Amino acid sequence: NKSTPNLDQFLSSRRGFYYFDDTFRSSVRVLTSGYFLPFQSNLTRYLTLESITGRRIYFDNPNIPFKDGLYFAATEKSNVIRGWIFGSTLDNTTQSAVLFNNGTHIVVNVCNFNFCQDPMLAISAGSPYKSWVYTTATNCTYNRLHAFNVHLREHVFRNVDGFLYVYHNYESINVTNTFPGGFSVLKPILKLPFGLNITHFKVIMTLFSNTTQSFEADASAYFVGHLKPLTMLADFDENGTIVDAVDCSQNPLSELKCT
Amino acid sequence: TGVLTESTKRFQSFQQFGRDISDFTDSVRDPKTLEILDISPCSYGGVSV
Amino acid sequence: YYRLFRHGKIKPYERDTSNVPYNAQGGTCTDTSQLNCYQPLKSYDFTDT
Ligand SMILES: *[C@@H]1O[C@H](CO)[C@@H](O[C@@H]2O[C@H](CO)[C@@H](O[C@@H]3O[C@H](CO)[C@@H](O[C@@H]4O[C@H](CO)[C@@H](O)[C@H](O)[C@@H]4O)[C@H](O)[C@@H]3O)[C@H](O)[C@H]2NC(C)=O)[C@H](O)[C@H]1NC(C)=O
Ligand SMILES: *[C@@H]1O[C@H](CO)[C@@H](O[C@@H]2O[C@H](CO)[C@@H](O)[C@H](O)[C@H]2NC(C)=O)[C@H](O)[C@H]1NC(C)=O
Ligand SMILES: *[C@@H]1O[C@H](CO)[C@@H](O[C@@H]2O[C@H](CO)[C@@H](O)[C@H](O)[C@H]2NC(C)=O)[C@H](O)[C@H]1NC(C)=O
Ligand SMILES: *[C@@H]1O[C@H](CO)[C@@H](O)[C@H](O)[C@H]1NC(C)=O
Ligand SMILES: *[C@@H]1O[C@H](CO)[C@@H](O)[C@H](O)[C@H]1NC(C)=O
Ligand SMILES: *[C@@H]1O[C@H](CO)[C@@H](O)[C@H](O)[C@H]1NC(C)=O
Ligand SMILES: *[C@@H]1O[C@H](CO)[C@@H](O)[C@H](O)[C@H]1NC(C)=O
Ligand SMILES: *[C@@H]1O[C@H](CO)[C@@H](O)[C@H](O)[C@H]1NC(C)=O
Ligand SMILES: *[C@@H]1O[C@H](CO)[C@@H](O)[C@H](O)[C@H]1NC(C)=O
Repeated sequence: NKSTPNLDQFLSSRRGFYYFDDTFRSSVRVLTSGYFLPFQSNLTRYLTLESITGRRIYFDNPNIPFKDGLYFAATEKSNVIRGWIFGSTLDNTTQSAVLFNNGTHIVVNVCNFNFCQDPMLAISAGSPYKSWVYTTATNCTYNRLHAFNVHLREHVFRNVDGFLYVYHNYESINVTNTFPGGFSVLKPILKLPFGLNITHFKVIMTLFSNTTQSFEADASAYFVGHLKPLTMLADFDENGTIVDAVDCSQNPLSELKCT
Repeated sequence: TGVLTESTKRFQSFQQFGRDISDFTDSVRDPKTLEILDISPCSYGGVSV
Repeated sequence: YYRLFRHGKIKPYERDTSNVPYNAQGGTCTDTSQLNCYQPLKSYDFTDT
């Protein structure tokens, strides 16, 4: 009943920079090498849009390979994108993780989940009704709950030495179809000792309705980008805060500024 | 080893010590008081005979 | 129990809690009691003598 996704690609501008170390600095330029999102690279966009003619719903949620990190952006309203699923096969043969944050509170679970076909949360913008994410979970190792109740939301996912790293940022924007442009820095929020082999991830969606037992559609979009091994340069102010950065493999002025 | 004195610096929320470009420690949060201090070489300057 | 047969080598601070038949020749296998099937876990023997 769904429609073939439009795998359109926009330009990533100068986004995707995060904090790579926990040392404290003041007015220092530091050159590093790591796994970062390259400047001005194709960012693949998936959309959730209202049906017009019939069962034309664009309910995008494929399996996107993790590779060596992930950058995930969301432009939406009324909190349609809520949670993430990490795993290897995403079956009940291998342990998997769900990192839901909305709903009652942030629920972080590592179990042997048997997921359904559409990880869709059947709720609305408030006073939620049901929850459709699981079918069975036999052997659970980690269960944590954190007390907590058009925009731009940014996340970065990494997996190093058995630790899952999650970085987050938020901004308020106004746009219709294109992708924004600007500079953002991502602060470290989450670091979890899970120690599992992550090769695939999937998103969780919600279907807003009008006080009815039938649910359908919303207006939103989420963007995916993959990380690559690069070298970059960063700048720090008096009180530690990244003000700008450069990509030392983009254009000759960049290697000049990097040498 | 050195003299400890009162401090007027600002620390970014949780932070235990601060250094400089030469990696010389010059500040500690001195727990049980939480009042930032300053460290200084015992002798610094110059003495001629 | 400790795992005896695996295709690749694990990475630091990473665990695997799987139990699937390991085909010597190739990728997948879903039937034991064969001439080429090998369970991936073997049991220690801590007896008295
Ligand atoms: C994370 O988890 C994924 C699985 O979800 C792991 O991916 C597996 O990776 C292996 C390669 O290391 C891949 O191929 C298997 O191994 C051999 C090819 O490399 C093949 O079997 C072998 O064939 C040889 C030649 O005949 C033979 O000599 C040898 O004895 C063996 O029979 C075959 O292609 C295997 O499938 C798996 O397909 C792949 N599984 C997947 C993708 O589901 C990944 O390695 C894990 N990462 C970490 C860090 O552990
Ligand atoms: C570092 O922090 C200080 C303190 O917040 C900033 O100085 C303040 O700047 C604002 C205006 O942006 C003034 O309203 C405050 O009165 C200032 N306070 C002090 C103590 O100076 C400073 O701009 C920040 N600088 C960096 C490097 O981010
Ligand atoms: C560590 O313990 C010391 C006491 O041994 C605490 O210092 C006292 O703090 C109270 C206020 O909470 C004051 O009324 C006392 O006058 C202090 N006495 C001394 C000896 O300093 C200190 O606050 C404790 N630190 C923490 C973080 O609780
Ligand atoms: C994005 O993809 C198009 C089509 O392959 C390509 O022409 C364009 O150069 C790509 N953008 C980048 C990252 O250069
Ligand atoms: C497609 O139809 C099935 C019927 O069970 C339904 O569960 C699913 O939600 C529909 N597609 C979407 C993405 O809504
Ligand atoms: C495991 O998952 C598969 C696919 O959903 C299912 O066919 C099987 O019955 C499940 N078995 C268990 C252990 O629940
Ligand atoms: C869970 O672990 C127990 C051993 O503690 C094992 O007997 C059981 O089969 C496991 N279940 C699954 C499907 O992980
Ligand atoms: C941009 O702002 C206008 C006016 O507030 C609003 O109607 C529109 O929904 C915003 N962008 C989108 C397409 O969400
Ligand atoms: C109310 O529900 C109807 C479907 O019964 C829908 O077409 C309409 O857009 C909804 N309006 C509101 C107030 O959400």
